[PDB]
Amino acid sequence: IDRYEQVSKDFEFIKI
Amino acid sequence: EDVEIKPRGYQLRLVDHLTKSNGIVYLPTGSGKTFVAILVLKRFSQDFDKPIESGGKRALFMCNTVELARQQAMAVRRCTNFKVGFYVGEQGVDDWTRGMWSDEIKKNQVLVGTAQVFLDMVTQTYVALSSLSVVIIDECHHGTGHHPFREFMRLFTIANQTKLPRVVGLTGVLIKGNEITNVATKLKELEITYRGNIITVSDTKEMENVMLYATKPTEVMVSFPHQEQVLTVTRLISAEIEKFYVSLDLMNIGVQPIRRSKSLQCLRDPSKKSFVKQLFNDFLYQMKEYGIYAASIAIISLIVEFDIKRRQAETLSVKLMHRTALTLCEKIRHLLVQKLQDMTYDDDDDNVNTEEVIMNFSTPKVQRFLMSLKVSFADKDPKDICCLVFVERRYTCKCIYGLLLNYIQSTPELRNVLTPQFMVGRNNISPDFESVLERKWQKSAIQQFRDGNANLMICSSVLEEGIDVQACNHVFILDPVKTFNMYVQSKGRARTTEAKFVLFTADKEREKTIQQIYQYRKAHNDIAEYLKDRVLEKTEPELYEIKGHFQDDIDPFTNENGAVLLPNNALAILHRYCQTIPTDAFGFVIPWFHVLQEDERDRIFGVSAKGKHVISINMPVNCMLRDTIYSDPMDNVKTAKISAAFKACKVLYSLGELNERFVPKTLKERVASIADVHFEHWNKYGDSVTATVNKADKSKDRTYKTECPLEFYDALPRVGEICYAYEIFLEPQFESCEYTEHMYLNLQTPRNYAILLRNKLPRLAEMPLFSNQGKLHVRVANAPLEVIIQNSEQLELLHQFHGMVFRDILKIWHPFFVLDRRSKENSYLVVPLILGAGEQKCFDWELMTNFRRLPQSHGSNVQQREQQPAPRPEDFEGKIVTQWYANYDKPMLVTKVHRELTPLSYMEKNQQDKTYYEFTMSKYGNRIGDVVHKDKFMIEVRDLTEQLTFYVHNRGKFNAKSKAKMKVILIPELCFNFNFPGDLWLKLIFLPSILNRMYFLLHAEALRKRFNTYLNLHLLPFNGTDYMPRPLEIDYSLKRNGKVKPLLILQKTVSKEHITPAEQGEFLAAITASSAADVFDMERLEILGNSFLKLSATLYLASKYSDWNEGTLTEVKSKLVSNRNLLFCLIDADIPKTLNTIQFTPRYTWLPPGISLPHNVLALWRENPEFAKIIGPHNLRDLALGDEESLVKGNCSDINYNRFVEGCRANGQSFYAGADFSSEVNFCVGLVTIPNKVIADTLEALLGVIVKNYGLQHAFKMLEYFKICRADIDKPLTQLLNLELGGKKMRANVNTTEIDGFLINHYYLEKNLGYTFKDRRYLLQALTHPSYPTNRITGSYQELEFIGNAILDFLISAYIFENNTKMNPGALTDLRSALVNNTTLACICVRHRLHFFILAENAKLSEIISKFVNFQESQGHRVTNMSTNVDVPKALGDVLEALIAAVYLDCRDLQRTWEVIFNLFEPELQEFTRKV
RNA sequence: UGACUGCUGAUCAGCAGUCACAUUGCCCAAGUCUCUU
RNA sequence: GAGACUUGGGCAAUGUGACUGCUGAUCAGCAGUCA
Ligand SMILES: Nc1ncnc2c1ncn2[C@@H]1O[C@H](COP(=O)(O)OP(=O)(O)O)[C@@H](O)[C@H]1O
Ligand SMILES: [Mg+2]
Repeated sequence: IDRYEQVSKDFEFIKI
Repeated sequence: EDVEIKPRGYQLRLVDHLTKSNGIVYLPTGSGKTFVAILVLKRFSQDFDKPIESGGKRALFMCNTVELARQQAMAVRRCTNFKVGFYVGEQGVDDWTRGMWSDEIKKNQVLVGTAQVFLDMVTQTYVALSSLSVVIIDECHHGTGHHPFREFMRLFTIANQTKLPRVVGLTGVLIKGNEITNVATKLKELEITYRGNIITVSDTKEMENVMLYATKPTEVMVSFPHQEQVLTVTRLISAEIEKFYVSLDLMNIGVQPIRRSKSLQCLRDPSKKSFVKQLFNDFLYQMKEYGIYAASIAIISLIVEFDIKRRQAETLSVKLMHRTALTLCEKIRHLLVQKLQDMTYDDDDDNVNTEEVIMNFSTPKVQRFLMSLKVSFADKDPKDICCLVFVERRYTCKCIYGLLLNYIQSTPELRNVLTPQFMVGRNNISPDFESVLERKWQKSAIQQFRDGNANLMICSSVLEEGIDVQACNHVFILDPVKTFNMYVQSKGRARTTEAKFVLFTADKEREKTIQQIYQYRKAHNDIAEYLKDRVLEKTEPELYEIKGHFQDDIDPFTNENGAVLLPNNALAILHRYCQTIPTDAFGFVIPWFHVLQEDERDRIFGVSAKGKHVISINMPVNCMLRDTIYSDPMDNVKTAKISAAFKACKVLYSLGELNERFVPKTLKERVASIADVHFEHWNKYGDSVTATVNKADKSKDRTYKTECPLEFYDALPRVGEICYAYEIFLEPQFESCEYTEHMYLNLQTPRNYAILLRNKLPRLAEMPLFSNQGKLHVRVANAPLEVIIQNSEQLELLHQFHGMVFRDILKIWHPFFVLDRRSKENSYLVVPLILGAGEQKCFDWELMTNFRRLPQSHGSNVQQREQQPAPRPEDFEGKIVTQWYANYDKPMLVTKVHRELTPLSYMEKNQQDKTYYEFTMSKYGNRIGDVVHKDKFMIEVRDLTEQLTFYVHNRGKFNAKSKAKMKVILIPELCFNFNFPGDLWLKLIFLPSILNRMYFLLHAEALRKRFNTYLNLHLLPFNGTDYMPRPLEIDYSLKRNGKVKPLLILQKTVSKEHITPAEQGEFLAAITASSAADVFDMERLEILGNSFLKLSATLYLASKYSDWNEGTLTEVKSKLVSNRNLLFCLIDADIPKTLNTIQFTPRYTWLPPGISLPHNVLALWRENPEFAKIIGPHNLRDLALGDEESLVKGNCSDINYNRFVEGCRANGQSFYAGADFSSEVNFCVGLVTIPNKVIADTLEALLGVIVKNYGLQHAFKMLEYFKICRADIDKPLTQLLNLELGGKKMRANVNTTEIDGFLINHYYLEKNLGYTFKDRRYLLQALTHPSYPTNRITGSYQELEFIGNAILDFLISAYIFENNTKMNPGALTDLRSALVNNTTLACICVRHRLHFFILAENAKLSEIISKFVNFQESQGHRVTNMSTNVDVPKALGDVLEALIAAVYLDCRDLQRTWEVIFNLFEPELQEFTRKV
């Protein structure tokens, strides 16, 4: 792959 | 400070519950349960002040870790008035004794420490369970199974059930692990193990709401996508690590210890080879988990740790391994950072560019973590942040700490707000990112967090319990939750309001985390329901179930005296004992276990043993348990190991290794039993051998009361009684010349003087005496002429003549001297004699009746001189005169007269142009006027010498002044003449120099007779009545003014017919201390006495104890030959008062025999020693007693006594108030001070003189006389002959030709040793180093070297005494110490190539010997004699020392031992005997 | 349909072994500093 | 000799995770035999 997949610029701190 | 610490309601309820009965408190963390424990401790203060023996109890407080213990100790110290103790294993409690233990327990009302230490100190009966009031434990959830908390709780049942102390536990989480299913069984287990119910708050309206100020956090979970593919760099690095690991096993190093799995079933790898594998396997995990940047950071840590290990590598092989590891690590780092630097240029914001590339080169988990960090703190004030980070691996803490540092520095906003820090468990990681020891740190990370110096705190699973930290408002977890207890603790860290609890999970593993977190929550809810809704049960003190929970273990063995050994503590106890075995560095301090297969199980043990396992223990060879201990047939291998260790420990205690309290004993405890066995005589002096304070006065000297020999005590002749007189002859021993006739002719005159005693005298030796003009030898008549005093007046006149001799004719007199009339010590007499009828010699009666008082040389003027009768030459021939007109002091012997010379005649010399008459008138005629006779005879005269101690041997011709002195010629009528016979004066000038030597030859002969009679050899024709004394010997060795030659002492040892009589002079030599400065000294026998005493003590200890280790035997042996012990065992024998130490100057340091102090003065002196010690020579010299009282009355006048007492009392406050005078006035009162060193020296001198003549065997009887080696009365002959023929036991009853396997090619050893062993057990036992597990049929070398040292030392000392007869003893001791040096032994061992055949398994010492032998070969087996090699290996000299004793014990022939010792010492002995 | 075997999978419990990780403790001994022979 | 801290080694203890071996139970199916 030679690189890391850039994760989404945004994500949710979901409440359990 | 307690008023502001006012308790809350729930705390009161909890304390009230825990006081009534034992229980386990359960509240969420931060509720103040430790404060509850403080109050509980306060509730038992009713008996904390009373001492233990009076019924006082001490509080006990114990915690699982040292940090929690320290924090709670500080808290209780500040919050209580009790003196808080501290009892931990990190403060050095290992080597405590009962003293400080008892005083610490007495002084500290509350005790704090770890678990194992408290277990040890309660098992060893320092304090009983009945001696405590309340015991408080914390974090009880660790205390299950075999944890020390459970073991401590077990002791409550085994002890007195009544009056049992209260116990309560502290915990916030009650169950540890993922087995939380069916919480009821674990709740019951914890409530029964600690014999107490679990309690919790039960009404949310008033308790839970109030305590919930420790508010629960808010759960937050962030998901990240999985890793879709792996990179090229990771797999390339792993491929390199593959061949790295391959070469690691390919890399061959020295022998290493053997490690196997915990069940002893699989073969493991050495720890030093597996640490690198563990490090690289953690690095690979870091790479695969946290990203390539994390690996770039962590390879630096690998560099750091590998560099530290390479610096600290003991052996070159370890250094090579760590160097290869460092090279591979550096290659990995370069290859990894190449990729980073190939893309750290994507944009022009330099440091923000670094931030962006870190974001790019980070795994989705760490990427999400970084985004959470950025968006969480909102770039607020740095003091507004309180966050914690938990990761599993220890190295992950430092890795993510470095990543956070770099990223924060790379952030524009977070740079000014965030500062990271990392800590790990107690196995701390090197915090530096560069070379070791950057700086001396002084502030702990926990202290940084508490002080507010940091807001982020990276940590492993070390930060859940114990550490007191402020309530964080953020918690982040980077790795999935593993255990329920860790979850509860980590979520309990976030205690303040609005706290953030964040945990990270992967996408497709999100649901598993969801289910596990709800199971944890449901388990907590079920625990709460169980506690709240349970039946109203009591404390549950059900003994049946309590016992039913415990019996599964082996029954705890308690011995007598109340001590107890826990089977679960058996491994620790046994290993602690085994480490105490003496070693080099390692010495195999671990017991080698071995499990047995089923065939052995049903071969040895019962029919039941097919399934149950059996394990065998092999104790190290340096332990007397040479056999093996078999384990009980047990269910599983772990309990089988426990049983084996427990039984081995019980056997070891049965053999006395473990003490009364199950702790292994050391030299301090070993010598305690032997104290009253060999050192009982110290008790009569009060002190003891174990009393180290008794050595505080080692260097000081001691005083003694001297006494004359029995031949002199009460030897005064009495009127009308049989009295014997001994004629003294002073034979010249030189060629007479013109400078010697004046004394040569007079001394050989038939007239002489005799010493007269009522008692009889034994035959005495011939003395050497050195006059300044010739050599003199003096003899005493064997047959004493006997006369009986028929007239008391004759005896009186003899007595005043004897007094006048010392008073005037030698001027050996003081004004305080008084004629000793009484018959007492030294009260003999000196009598002049003249020829009688035929060979018979009688009294020179006219001589004594004429010279009662010395004539006075009156100065006569010519007016007076002209009316006295004219001089007539025969009246002056052979007389003594004095040149009064020139100097009224000099005596002057008239050797001849010049009847052909007149005063008118010309002077012979120095005024040859002029005459005697006018010469006298020139200088002396002014005061004397004219002279009567101008034409009469002249007299040529010679002067007497003024020397007084004729012991020194220097000689020479005084040609500068003798020619002028021998020509001295005087006028007859001018110089006053005493008309005294010059021969008699010329003989008595030497008299004190003879009397002093006889006064000690009598002692020597009387001691020799006693020693011979005790040995029962006095009946032999060479001794007893038929003994012929021999003349003394001059010591020219001193400077102070083919086949080996058989050794004489050993030659006479085997053959009793080679004995020779003991000489009186040889005893006198050992009597005369070197301080007295005689022609011969005692130091020559002292070294052999020391050698023989050490040899005999060593052999006696070896025969007495063949089981104890060499260390205690060596220290006891050194204690036996200690000079203080020799002092204490020689004082009883009454030897010191017989010695010769002081100088002999009669004018100032010697007391005349027949003259002493006044009787009343002596009575006063000896009545009050305190009053006597403050009297100096001047005080005695103050008076000048008249003739009557001093001579005839033999006392002092009453007014004279008054002047003595008044002067002494005045001097009590005079300038000399408090000064010491005993250093010079003791010689007049028969007292002397002798160094204890001299006492030990003379003890050894007597032993040496006995040994060198009577053989080794007889001297052992003399050691019995000195009660050193107490005789075993059952078998006394073992102290006589078996001392050199003993030392072995039944160990030789087992044998096989298998020994040749251990002795690989020992034929070369025989060839290069010369000796041919009859038994090979001795050689094998000598060659086995204690670090050797391969062999068990034999023993170690220690208990052979113990004897070999003594044997080699004794033979070397005997040889140097015999052959080296021309060199000083002061250098002889140095030569002996050089011949016994360990480096010389190592050189001898390696020269003959004895290093090959040593049996040892220890890599470091093996490499030491390897680096030694090559250097020695480079020296060509010729050590400069010491060579500055790396380090001498003690073992090389040790094995030679052991082989010496093995060779001796093989044949018991000391001659063979001397032969082999000489064969191995020939070149070194020849070199050293030439130069020390 | 029952009895029973053979095959095989799944769930669950228990024991034992291997490998790795985490925390806690004792012991021996070394280094330097200070007290100090 | 002692106190502070660091270095170094050995053993014991708690818990999780992974793989294997074995026993017991439960569920299910197939194939084969009898009733
Ligand atoms: N009733 C109280 N009175 C005064 N201070 C209290 C009280 N309860 C708790 N505290 C304080 O709160 C802190 C709680 O810390 P700690 O005792 O470690 O909690 P826990 O033992 O529940 O983990 C203590 O330092 C204590 O000083
Ligand atoms: Mg706390």
